[PDB]
Amino acid sequence: GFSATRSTVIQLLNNISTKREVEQYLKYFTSVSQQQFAVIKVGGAIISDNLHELASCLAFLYHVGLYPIVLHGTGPQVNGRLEAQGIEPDYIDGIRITDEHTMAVVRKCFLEQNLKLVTALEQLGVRARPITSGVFTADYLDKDKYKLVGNIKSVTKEPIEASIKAGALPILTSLAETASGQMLNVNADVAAGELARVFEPLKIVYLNEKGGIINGSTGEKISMINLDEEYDDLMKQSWVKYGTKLKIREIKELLDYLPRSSSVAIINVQDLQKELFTDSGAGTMIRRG
Amino acid sequence: NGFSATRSTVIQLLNNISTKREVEQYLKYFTSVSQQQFAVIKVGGAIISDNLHELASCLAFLYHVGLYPIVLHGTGPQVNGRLEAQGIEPDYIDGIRITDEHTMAVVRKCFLEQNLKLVTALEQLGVRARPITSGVFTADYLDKDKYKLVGNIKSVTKEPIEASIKAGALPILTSLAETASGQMLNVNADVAAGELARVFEPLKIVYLNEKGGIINGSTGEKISMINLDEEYDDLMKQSWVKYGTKLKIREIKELLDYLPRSSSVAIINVQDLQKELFTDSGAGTMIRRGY
Amino acid sequence: NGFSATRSTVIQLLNNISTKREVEQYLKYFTSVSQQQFAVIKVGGAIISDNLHELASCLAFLYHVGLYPIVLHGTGPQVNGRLEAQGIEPDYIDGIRITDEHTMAVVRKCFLEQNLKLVTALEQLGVRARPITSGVFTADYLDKDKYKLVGNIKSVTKEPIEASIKAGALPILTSLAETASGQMLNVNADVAAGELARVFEPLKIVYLNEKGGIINGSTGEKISMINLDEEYDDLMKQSWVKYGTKLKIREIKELLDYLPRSSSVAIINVQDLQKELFTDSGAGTMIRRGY
Amino acid sequence: GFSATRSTVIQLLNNISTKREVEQYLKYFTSVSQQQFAVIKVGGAIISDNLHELASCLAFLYHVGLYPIVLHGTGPQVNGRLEAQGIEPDYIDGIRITDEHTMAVVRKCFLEQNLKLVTALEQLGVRARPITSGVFTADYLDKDKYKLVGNIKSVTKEPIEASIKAGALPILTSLAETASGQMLNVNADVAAGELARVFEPLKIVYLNEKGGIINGSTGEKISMINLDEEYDDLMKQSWVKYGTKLKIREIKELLDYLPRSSSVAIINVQDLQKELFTDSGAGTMIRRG
Repeated sequence: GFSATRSTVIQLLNNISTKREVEQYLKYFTSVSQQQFAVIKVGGAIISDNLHELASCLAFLYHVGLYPIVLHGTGPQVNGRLEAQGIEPDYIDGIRITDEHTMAVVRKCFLEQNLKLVTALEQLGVRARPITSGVFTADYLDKDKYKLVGNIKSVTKEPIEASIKAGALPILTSLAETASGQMLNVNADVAAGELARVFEPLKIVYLNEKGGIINGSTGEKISMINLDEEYDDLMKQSWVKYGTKLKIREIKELLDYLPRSSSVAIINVQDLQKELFTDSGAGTMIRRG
Repeated sequence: NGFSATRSTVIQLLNNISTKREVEQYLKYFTSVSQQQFAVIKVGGAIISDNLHELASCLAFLYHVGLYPIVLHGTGPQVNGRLEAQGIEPDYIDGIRITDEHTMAVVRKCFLEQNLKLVTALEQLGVRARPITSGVFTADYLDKDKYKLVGNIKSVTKEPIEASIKAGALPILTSLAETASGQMLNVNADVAAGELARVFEPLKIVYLNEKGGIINGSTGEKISMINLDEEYDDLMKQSWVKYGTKLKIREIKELLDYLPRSSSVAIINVQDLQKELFTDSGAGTMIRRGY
Repeated sequence: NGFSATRSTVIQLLNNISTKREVEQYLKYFTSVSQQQFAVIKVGGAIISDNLHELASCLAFLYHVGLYPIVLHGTGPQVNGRLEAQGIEPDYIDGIRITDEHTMAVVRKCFLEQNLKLVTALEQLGVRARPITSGVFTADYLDKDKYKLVGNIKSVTKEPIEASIKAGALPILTSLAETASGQMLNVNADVAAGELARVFEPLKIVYLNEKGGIINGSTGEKISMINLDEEYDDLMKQSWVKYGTKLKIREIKELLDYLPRSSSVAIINVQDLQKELFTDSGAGTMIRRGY
Repeated sequence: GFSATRSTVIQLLNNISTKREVEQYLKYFTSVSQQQFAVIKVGGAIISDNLHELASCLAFLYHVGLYPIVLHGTGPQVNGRLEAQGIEPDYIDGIRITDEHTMAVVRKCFLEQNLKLVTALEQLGVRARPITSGVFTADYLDKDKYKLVGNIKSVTKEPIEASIKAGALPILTSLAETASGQMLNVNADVAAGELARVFEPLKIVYLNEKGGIINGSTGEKISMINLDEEYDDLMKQSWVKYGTKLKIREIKELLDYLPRSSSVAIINVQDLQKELFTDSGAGTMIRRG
C-alpha cells in the first residue's frame, strides 16, 4: 500500500503549521470521493524552462498522497518550431490560425511536451498517465475565421477518474476533438477552466513564469482581484491585452458558477506547495466579491 | 524489465510444466538478456467484453515475469450493436466499414471504453498499464468517397510505446489512426497490429480471436499450419475465405515478406496464450513464410 | 532504522499537531542522527489484556517512524486470577510474591501468552516484533527461603535486543530472569525495566500504568513533577505511599543516581504515550534528579 | 505481499522437473491445512563450519514460500569452550553430565549459535524468529545420574505456529524446561523427533557433516534402513555407539507412530534441496518396513 520516506514526511511537516492546515490536508489525503484536490494548469513555457522543479513539486504532492489533475499547454514551443522552419505564426483577434500544417506542429509539440513532463515524473518515481485525447469535445469556434480551433462543449471525466483511481497523476493536453474526430486546438487557460468547472476542486492553480498578472499601469503585481467589483473596469483598462484578456474572462465565468469559497491562484512553481497547503498565496489571487 | 513473480505468477508458471523440456523452455526466456521486444498481441474487441478476466490474467503473467507485450485491440461487436440501438445499419464494402461522422462518434466512444476496461482490468491486478489512444498511427485516407473516414497507415511513431515500456507499464493501444492534421480515421486492427510488428520486430506475434484460429469453412476444421510461400495463392481464391479473413491473411503474408524467416504469426484463443508463447503448441493457426 | 510512514502513521503524526512548536518537535526527532537508543518502555501486564490495540498502535507508530523502543512487560492480574481459579492464594511479603514451583508454572505460562499476544498484535499491523523470553536478564536468588523463586538481577546481556533492532524488529521482553545454571526466577518488571535503562542509556524512559501516573492519596490529585534530590525522603515517609509505590519510586531514584541529569522517567497512561515522547507534555507523573 | 526475483524462480525451476514434484511444491506453497512441510534438524557443527551454505538453502526455501521448522543443536562448540578453559567434558552412558557451570556454557552457546543462524538468514532477507524457550517441557531424565539433562514430555506448538503465520522461519534451540522453569539440556536429535511427532511434516531431515550414517563394519555409508527388519539387529552391532545409538532409538519410536509414507533422511546440507523436492535422497534414509 501507501508509504512515505523520511524526506517526504519532513517536507510535509515543513508545509503544515496550523491546525486547519493540518485538517485540510487530512481531508483530501483520506477523501474517497469524485471531488478533487486541485486542477493545476501548466504554462508550456515551464516544461522547457523549468522542468525539474515542476516535476519535483508534483512529485512531492503524489508522494504525500495528493493527485492533482495536471493540464498543460504548449504555447511558446509551437511558435518556436514554426519560426525555426521559416514560417511566421499567423494571428487574428488574439487567437492562432491553425491550418493542416499548423495543427501538425501543435500535435507534435503537445505529444513531445506531454511525454517530457510524464517522463520527468516517472524518473522521480511518480506514476504519471499521459491523457492526450478523449477528454475534451468541441465544435469549431469559428470555422472560417480561425480554422482548426475549437470551443469546448463538454468534458468526459472518465479517463481522469480512471487515472486517479489507479494511483497515477493524469497529465492532460489541451487538445479537443469534434465528435466526428477532428482535433481542434483549444486554449490551455480555458481548457483548465472547463476541467475546474466539472471537477469543482478545492484549488485551481494556473502556473506561469511571471508568477501572477502584472498591472502595466503601475508595474506592480496584482495580489488580489475581486471580480464582482473590478471585472468590467479591469477589462476596459488598456494594459489588459491578448492572453490576460480571455484568461480573466474564463475565470469570471468559472467563478460565477463555483461557490464563494473557491478561487483561482496565478502563481510561480516555487509557490505551488505554499499555495496548496496554506490559505495565503503569492502571485495573483482571483475570487468572486 | 521488472521481474516479480507473485503467488499467482508462480502457480501459473508451474501449473502445466511436466517435463524437463518445458522447464528448460522457460529458463530460455528468463535467462535471456535480449533487448528485442517480446510480443505484439492483437486483441479482438469481443475478448474485452466477453473474457476480460482471462485476457488480463494472461497479460498480468507476462508483466510479472518481465516480458512486456505491446497490446493492440479493436472495438468489438459493440459498435454495430450501439449503432443498431440508435437504428443505423452497418455498411461494409470489400470488407471495410463505411465510417461516416455519426458512426465515428460511436467508434471513438467504443474504443475509449474498451481500452479503459482492459487497462483498469490490469491495474486491478497490480499491473501498470498505460492507455495509448493516439499519436502512434499516422494515416492517409484509404478512399474518402468510398469508405469515408477509414485510413491507410503510412508511418508509426514508436516513442509513446517505448516510453511506456521503459516506465514499467504495458502499452495498451487502440487501433485508431490520425491524419497529420488530426482527423481520426478508423483502421483495421489486424492491419494496425501488423504495422507494429513491422516496426518493432518482436520475438512473438500473436493474434487473439474467439474462434481460436482460422476455420477451413469447407471441411469445418481449424487450420493448424500455413506455409505461405506454397499455400497462399490457392488459399485466397476460395468461397470460405471471408471478408475479414482476406485482409487478415493478406497483411500477415506482407508482414512476413518484410520480416525474416524465423518469425511467425500465431492466431489463437486467449486461453491458449501462455502455452503458445513458451511451449511450442499446435493450438490455433500458426502461419510462417515456409519452404 | 527504516522509516516508513504508512497512512495510519501519517494520520497519527498529524492528528494532534496544531502549532509550529509541535511540528518543530517532530522534526527534531526525525532529522536527528543519534546512535542513542530511543526508549525503554515498561508495560503493566494489565494493559496487554485490557488495551492491546492502543498499545500496539502506539508502538506501531514508533516503529514506522524508525524510533524503535525496547519493550519490557509484566504479567498482569491474570496470574492471580489463574491461581484463584485453581484455588491458590497469592502471598506477598514486603511487596514481593512467594513464587513456589506451582506458582512459577502459571507465571511462565502467563508471560508467554501475554508476550505472544502483544507480539502478534504488532505483526498484525505489519510491525515486525521479536519475542525475547530469555537470555537477557541473569539473576541471583533474592532470598530463597523468604520469597522462593524470585531473583535479584545482576547482569544484562544486550546482544538479543541489539540483534532484534538491527534486524528491523522491535524486541518484546518478558521480565523473567534466569540463574546462570538456567533456573527461571520471577522479577519485578519495574526493576527489570530499570536495569535495561541502566545499560542502554536511552533518550526516553517510560513506565505505562492504567492509573495515569502516581496519585497523591492525601489530596486526591495526580503528581505532575518530582524533583527527587529535594522531595524523595519526605515523600517516602507517608501513609498513602503504597506497597507497590515504595519499590517503584525507590528504583526510579536509584536508577537516576546512576544515570545522568538529562534523563527522566515518565509514568503515564497508554493513551498519552505519543504526546509524552515527542511533545513535552505535562501528562502523567514526570520524575527527574533535579536541583 | 509475496513476490520472487528471477534468480529465485530460476532456482525453483532447477529443482522441479516432474509433474508430482510440481504438485508437491504447490500443495505446501498454497498452505491448505495445518500441515507443515519440513522439520529440519541442524547439527551444531554446521553452524560454525558451513553457515553460508546452510543459510542459503534455508533462504531459498523461504523465498519460494516454504517455511520449514528449523531446530539446531550446539554440540561441538560446548565441548570446545569447556576444553578452552581447562575443563574436560564429563560423560557417562553416552550422555553429557551437566552441572551449574556446564549448563551455563550450554545456554551461552545455544544463544550464540541460534543468533548466528538467525542473523545469517536476516542478512539474506529472510525473516527469522529465534525461539529459545517455551516449546519443550521436560522432567529430569535421571536427576542424580546426569544432573540438568531432561526428557521431553510434551511440545507446545503455539510459538512455532505463530512464527510461521507471521512469515518468519522459526529457529529453535533444543533446550527444554521443567514446568517449574529449570532449563534442562536435551539431545537435538531427539528434540527434532518430538517436533516431528506433533507436526507430522512431509519431510523430516537431519543435517550432519558426514551426510548420513556410516557402517563401521564395511566403512560404507548406509543408504537405506528398514527398521522393522533391522532395528534389533543394528542395535546389537558393536560399531553402533553413542549418538547413533539413541538417534536410531528415537527414529524407530517416531516412525512407529507416524504413518508408512513418512521417513527420516539423514543428509548433508548440499543435498537438502534435492531431498525436499524429490523422492530420491542421498545420505541415510530411514523408514518403517
